[PDB]
Amino acid sequence: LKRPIQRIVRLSEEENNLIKRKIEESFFPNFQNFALHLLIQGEIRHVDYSELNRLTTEIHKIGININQMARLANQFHEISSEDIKDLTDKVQSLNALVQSELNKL
Amino acid sequence: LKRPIQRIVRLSEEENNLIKRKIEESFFPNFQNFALHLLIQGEIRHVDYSELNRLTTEIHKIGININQMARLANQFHEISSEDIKDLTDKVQSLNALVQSELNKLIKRKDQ
Repeated sequence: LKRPIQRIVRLSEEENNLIKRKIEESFFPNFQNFALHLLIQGEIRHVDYSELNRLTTEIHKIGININQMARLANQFHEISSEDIKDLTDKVQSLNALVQSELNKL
Repeated sequence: LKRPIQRIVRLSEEENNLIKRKIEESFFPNFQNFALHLLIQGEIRHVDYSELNRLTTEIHKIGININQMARLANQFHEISSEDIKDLTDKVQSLNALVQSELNKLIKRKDQ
């Protein structure tokens, strides 16, 4: 025999009905030929979001500044109106760093 | 019995050896889980959202710190109640951007 190896795929009733539609929408007449082609041609794709790593790292160091401001405000229980608008500026600068490093992509 | 239907695929030894190498290259343990996904979806895509969640988690942390600050600032009459508002708006205006603009990225990656 040309193909003596037999592999089984087990299916639910709905999964089987999906398979039937895919066969009909395919170029192939029957399951054997549909499945053979797709198992051989289907290529696994790996996808990650490492292109954001540069942006994540620049946000992070803004983070550590805002973080130490917060630790200090909490240990001295004081905050000034100058600290508030200074925060606001750091916030609108994060808004800039985000649109910028994301258009770059 | 969750899966009471079986379909059979016949292979040559060389086609079967090719499929084994593919199953090893995927995140699926065995032929069942590999075929089921590939025959119904038509592709296998392993997506790692790790770096994207590291981004949104950092933005979340900054938001916590800012809220701690704004809240405290309510204890001081010299700090305008409507200048704390102007800091809290710009944090939600940044969350908005981060979320939408990152969905535009997840679409340009699911293609």
